[PDB]
Amino acid sequence: VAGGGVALIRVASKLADLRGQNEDQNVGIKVALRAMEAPLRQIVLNCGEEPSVVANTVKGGDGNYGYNAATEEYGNMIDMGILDPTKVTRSALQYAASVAGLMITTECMVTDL
Amino acid sequence: AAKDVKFGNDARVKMLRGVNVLADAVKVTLGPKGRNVVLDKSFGAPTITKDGVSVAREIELEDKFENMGAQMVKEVASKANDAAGDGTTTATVLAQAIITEGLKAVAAGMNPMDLKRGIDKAVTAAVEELKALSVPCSDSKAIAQVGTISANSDETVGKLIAEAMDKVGKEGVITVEDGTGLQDELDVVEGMQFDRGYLSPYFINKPETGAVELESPFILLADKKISNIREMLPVLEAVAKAGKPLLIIAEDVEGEALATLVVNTMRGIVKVAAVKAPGFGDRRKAMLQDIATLTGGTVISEEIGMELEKATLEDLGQAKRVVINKDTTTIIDGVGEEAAIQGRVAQIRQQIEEATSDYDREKLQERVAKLAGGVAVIKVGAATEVEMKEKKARVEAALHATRAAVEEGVVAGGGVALIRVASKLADLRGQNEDQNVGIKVALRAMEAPLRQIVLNCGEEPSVVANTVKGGDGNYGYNAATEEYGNMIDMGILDPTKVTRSALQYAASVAGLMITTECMVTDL
Amino acid sequence: AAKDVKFGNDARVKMLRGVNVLADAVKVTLGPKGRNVVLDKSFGAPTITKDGVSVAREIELEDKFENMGAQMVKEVASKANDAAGDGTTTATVLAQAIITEGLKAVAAGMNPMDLKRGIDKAVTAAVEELKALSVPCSDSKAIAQVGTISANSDETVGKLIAEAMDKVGKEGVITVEDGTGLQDELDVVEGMQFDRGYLSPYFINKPETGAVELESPFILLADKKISNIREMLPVLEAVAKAGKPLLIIAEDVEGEALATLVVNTMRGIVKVAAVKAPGFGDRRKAMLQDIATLTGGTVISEEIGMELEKATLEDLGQAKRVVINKDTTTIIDGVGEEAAIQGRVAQIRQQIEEATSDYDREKLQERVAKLAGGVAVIKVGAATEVEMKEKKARVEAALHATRAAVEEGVVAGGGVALIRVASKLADLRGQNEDQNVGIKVALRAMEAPLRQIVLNCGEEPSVVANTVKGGDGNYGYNAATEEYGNMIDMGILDPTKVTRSALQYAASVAGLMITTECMVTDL
Repeated sequence: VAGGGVALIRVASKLADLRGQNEDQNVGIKVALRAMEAPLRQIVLNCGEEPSVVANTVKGGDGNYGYNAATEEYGNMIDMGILDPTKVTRSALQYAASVAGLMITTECMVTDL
Repeated sequence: AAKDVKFGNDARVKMLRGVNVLADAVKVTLGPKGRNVVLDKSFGAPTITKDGVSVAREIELEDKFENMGAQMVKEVASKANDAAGDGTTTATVLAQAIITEGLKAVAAGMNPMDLKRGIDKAVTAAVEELKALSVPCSDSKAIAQVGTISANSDETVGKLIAEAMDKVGKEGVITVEDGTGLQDELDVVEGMQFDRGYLSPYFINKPETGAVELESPFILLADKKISNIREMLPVLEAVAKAGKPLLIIAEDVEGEALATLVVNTMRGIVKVAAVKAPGFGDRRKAMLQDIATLTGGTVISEEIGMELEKATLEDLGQAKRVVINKDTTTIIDGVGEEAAIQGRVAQIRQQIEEATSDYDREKLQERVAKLAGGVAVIKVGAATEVEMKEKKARVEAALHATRAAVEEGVVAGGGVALIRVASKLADLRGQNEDQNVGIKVALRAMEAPLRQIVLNCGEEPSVVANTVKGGDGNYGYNAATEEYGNMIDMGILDPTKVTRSALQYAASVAGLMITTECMVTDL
Repeated sequence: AAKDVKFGNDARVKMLRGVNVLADAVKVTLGPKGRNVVLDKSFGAPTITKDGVSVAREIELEDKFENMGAQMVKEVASKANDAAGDGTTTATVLAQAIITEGLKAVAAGMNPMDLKRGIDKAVTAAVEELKALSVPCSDSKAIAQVGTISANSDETVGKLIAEAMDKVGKEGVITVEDGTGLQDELDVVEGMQFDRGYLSPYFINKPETGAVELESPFILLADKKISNIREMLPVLEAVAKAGKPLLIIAEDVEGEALATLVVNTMRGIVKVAAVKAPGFGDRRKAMLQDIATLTGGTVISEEIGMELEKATLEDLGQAKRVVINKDTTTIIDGVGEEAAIQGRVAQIRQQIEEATSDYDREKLQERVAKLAGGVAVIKVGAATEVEMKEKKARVEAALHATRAAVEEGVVAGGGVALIRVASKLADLRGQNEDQNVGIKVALRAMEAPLRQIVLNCGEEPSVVANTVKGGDGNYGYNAATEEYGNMIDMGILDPTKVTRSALQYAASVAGLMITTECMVTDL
């Protein structure tokens, strides 16, 4: 899939109408879709560029349109050879959501004095 | 003590800390969504305010060095408000910005003198750019538009200003007074104004604005230098008997016995203010005459053998009111003799006709302009004393904003003009790389005001700044409505003079501070 | 200075702590089952009280920041009592509630400005709701019912109020004095009242109520601004010779020499009080005339060449008694000339007939109303001096409660009206989510008073509140009898004006405090 974090951004945009059983579930859905932009934003931030501007521009186009952080030029991620195995992207997302889900609910904590 | 002395980076971190406290306290009030600041008072309940100038006035730090940093920025930034009637908080925000990044570069090993040359260059060009971006404000339509904008969109205040300015000239002297009822009043009166402020700041009267008002004062004109009270006591006694305040216009009042007593002693018994006579040399004498005839009083000159010891009340002139400030004295209603005043104006008018040089003619007509010009008095009327007092404040504010506007124009407000001119100067360079980072330091600092304003809005300042910069002309962000658009059309603007003064003064201290290697203070 | 400066959440926790001390101390006294509070006195034995206003007056904290928080809420909440004659403790309880939850949201990252907008909206709608829930109190039957209710169900007090109001109008000036025996007395007397309080709080006389009473004082009318004692000494001497106190009604008294001596010096030698002349502009002069004729004295105007230096006793007016407070002066029995007073009233009556505008007519008749209106004096009689003094207090209280009632109606007391209007506003929303939590913050805060009241009853506040909210109309909980029912029928009500003022002022400080980013105080 397109690298540079664009695959997850395209996926997130396709899920804009996804809803759950209640408002709290809807917030959870939004939390996840928002986190899906984080990878592209951090890549840009590490470049010394502005995350929101680049994110906004990538979301503006579609398909394999993305930001090439090496050359700091927009273009077709596939044509520029910036690809990620679908397997690593999928795994990164599932393990992140898995541990995040666990953490979320902590009623009480117990530890050694 | 014995002193404590600091050098280089040590003195650097100290000043930066003192500046950050001052700037951080003051800048919270910036913008339409500015936050409040609570200033404790021993006098009673704390004061909740959004007036950045009031906050700054209260800032004093414990550490002697840090306090020096804060007092430096406070002194220069205050000059902006004095000059353009506004600009102090923006000056502080900019100063903090230039100083923060300047010192970082200095600490990175860059040459302080170069960095300052760069900062200075960027400011020179930027001021040129602001001048270009400015929109003139001359016609009465414009004058009124600016006036109402300043009076929070009050069509009546704009009208008042425009009317007063039309009836007395755009550069004429206009005062604002309490109304006698519901209707506003405007009347040109026999008066004058000269660039001479109070000799002692301790002369400040009820007007919290840093001025002094004197109702029906006795004007004392003496071209002598009064250093001792002895030869003036008789006059003071007579004035005291009249219960009326006194205005002393002398060559100069020395703080030996006169200014000493006049201040330290007259803290309630009498109301006495002192100012220097206008001009110097022979002109000083001539002008005093103009003032004398205008107020109907006579000047005491040792040349003629005049003795202040014998100065009776009839020698003293009088005016309905007199307002003195940091660097100006305005005689609002001289009790002079109409014909006498007209006689002098004519006498000087003749002198101008028989002048033998440009310099003579110029100064001669500047004098007739003062006498023959008069003062336009605005009387703010309203339905209730509260409304009247509130509107009056608005008129005073709008009047200053407008005068500044007629002088140098108007520019996109909301911190947009500064971020605009900065986006243009992206290719500016200097004699060398240090000078270059100096230039960049200033340019980035020019974005501080808008970013602060957007910060108080709970919005992302780097996003709005990025957007405003990408635009062109007077296109900016309206923090009031929180929408982008044409700042001028949206009626969001500042007199080009305040934005200019703010930037220049801010760069001034920032430069001095960046090129300071040693600080000395008591232990 | 050297100052101590705090920003954001640091200043937040500080103010919250100062507010919690003040509110928790004062709120223990809330409701029929309110607890006592012991206030130490160096003067002797401690005072045991349930008067929340007295407790608040004693609250000062050691920490400069926390004390700022407490003094802020105290200042605003006190305005409620001043405005509606009650509401201070409720104002404090509400303020604490809004501030507590508001700051939590702020600390949670919500936008302070939005939160305040939300709070402000809920209060606007809520006040509308209270206005709707209100029951008018105009007919003498109603006036008496409210009066007795306020006088702890004393039919006689209600009668007195209703009688006085009927004999002088519902918005007429009514005073309460000691009786001459067993029977109550009521007599309208030549008098007047204007909205002008004492210039210096240090003028407070024996009346612990924060007022000043002057028996047979000499009224001094001068439209000049008296800043120095010099030109007034002769008068003061003459007044002193008379042994009678003095009331100075001038344009304004400046704290240079006059107000300085009048207070700092006259701490026992004489009884002098000073207040500003009513109105401004030309009206200020006219009104002074009314007061002059009313008291039989003459006004000293520089315009006419009047000199205070020559102001003899015959120029001074006189009245049987004068009562001045924070923002009002009441001339109880002017020694004026009946015919003269009638002459003026007629003269002004004529002016009204020949008025050329609504504004002129309005103000003109406001003046005749004052002169032709008079003062209704209630003389509280009883069997014993103790009873007389106790009943008198009740009459004074009931009088204020009733006046507030005629002005804006009455609503379910016991903290039920606020919890009522709140239950209605459950669907209210704003421009955004922050604004929404702002709205919720206010609505939840509206339950604080009732919950406190029920807390002091040893009952479960969340159960009672839940029940009262589930009901409708004036259905609530009677904490006296500890049973539910119709508050109005149970005679448990508050003037809609106090509930309104309490909520508005409470939301005012809560808003300011929630949008405060920096606090400055001396180290």
